[PDB]
Amino acid sequence: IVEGSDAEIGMSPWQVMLFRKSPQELLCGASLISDRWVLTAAHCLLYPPWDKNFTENDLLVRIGKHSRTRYERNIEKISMLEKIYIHPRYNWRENLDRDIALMKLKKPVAFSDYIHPVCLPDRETAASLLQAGYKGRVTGWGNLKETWGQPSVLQVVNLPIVERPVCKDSTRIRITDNMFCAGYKPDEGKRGDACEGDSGGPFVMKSPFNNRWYQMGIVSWGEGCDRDGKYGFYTHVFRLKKWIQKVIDQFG
Amino acid sequence: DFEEIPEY
Amino acid sequence: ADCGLRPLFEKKSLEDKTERELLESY
Ligand SMILES: NCCCN1CCN(C(=O)[C@H](CCCN=C(N)N)NS(=O)(=O)c2cccc(C(F)(F)F)c2)CC1
Repeated sequence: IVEGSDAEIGMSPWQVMLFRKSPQELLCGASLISDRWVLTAAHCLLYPPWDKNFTENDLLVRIGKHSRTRYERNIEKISMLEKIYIHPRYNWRENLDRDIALMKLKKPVAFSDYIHPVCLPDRETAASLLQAGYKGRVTGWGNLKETWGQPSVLQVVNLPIVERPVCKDSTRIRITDNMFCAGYKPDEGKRGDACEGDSGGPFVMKSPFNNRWYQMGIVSWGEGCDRDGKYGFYTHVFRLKKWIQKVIDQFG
Repeated sequence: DFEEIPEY
Repeated sequence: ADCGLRPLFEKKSLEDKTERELLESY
C-alpha cells in the first residue's frame, strides 16, 4: 500500500495473507468470506505470461495477521488449501477481466477477535454504494512504493471510486463492466493506491444502512503504483457473485 | 525474510 | 449473518480512526 497508514488491531479481521511455502514469502492478499472459503484475485494464482500457475499444495493461508513477517503465535491461524477455483472466463490473455478466484480450506477456521468474515454485496448494496465519490478501503502487506520499501504491519488506505469515463481515459487497456477503478485525481491532492503484494486483497465499504462491512472489490491491476493520472482497478465483486454462489453451493 | 512457521 | 461486524469495533460499538472518512463520502 502506497501513502497509507498502519492498520489498527482487528481493523480488518477478514484480511488473509496468501503465503508461498518455498521460498517462504508473501504472494498476495485475500479475504475471508466464511469459515472455509477465501476470496482472491485469479492472477494471484494463474498468470501464464510470467510462468505463474500455483497449485493448492504450493500455498498456505494465514489469517488474523497484523505483522507482515512475524509468526503471530496465539493469534494468527495458518490453513491448508483443499481446492482452488478460478473463474472459467478469467481473461489473463488481455485485460484480466473477471479476475477472481475462490479457495476452499481443508478445515474450517475458528473465528476470534482477529479473525472474522466480511460480507458480500447483494444487488441493492452495490447500487447504493458503488458510486463515484464514495470511498472504500484497501488493505495489504504489499510494497510501500512502486520502486525504492516494505511494511512491518498491515497497511490501510481509503480511496474514492472514480467515474467510469475517467477510468477509461486514464489507460489504453480495455475496461469492462466487471471492473471499477478508485483513487484520487491529480488535482485532489490526496494520494494512495495498492501496490505489488496487495493484489487479491479486499476493497471494502461500510454500509451506512446496516453498519456492516462489504467487500465490493478485489485488488486487480494498475499501471505502476500511486502514479498521477493513473488509478487502481478492482474486480467488481457483485458482478461476479453468481459465479461465487455457484461454486459455493456446488462444492461447499 | 519471514519468521519460520511450525507444523503447517 | 454476523459477517462484516468486527469483534473489536462494531461488536463493541467502537469506531476505527478513519471510518468517518468513508461515511462522510456517502
Ligand atoms: N501476480 C501475477 C503476475 C502479475 N500481476 C498482474 C497485476 N499486477 C499489476 O497490475 C502491477 C502492480 C499494481 C498493483 N496495484 C493495483 N493497482 N492493483 N502493475 S504493473 O507492474 O504495471 C503490471 C504488470 C503486468 C501486467 C499489468 C496489466 F495487467 F495491467 F496489464 C500491469 C501485479 C502483477
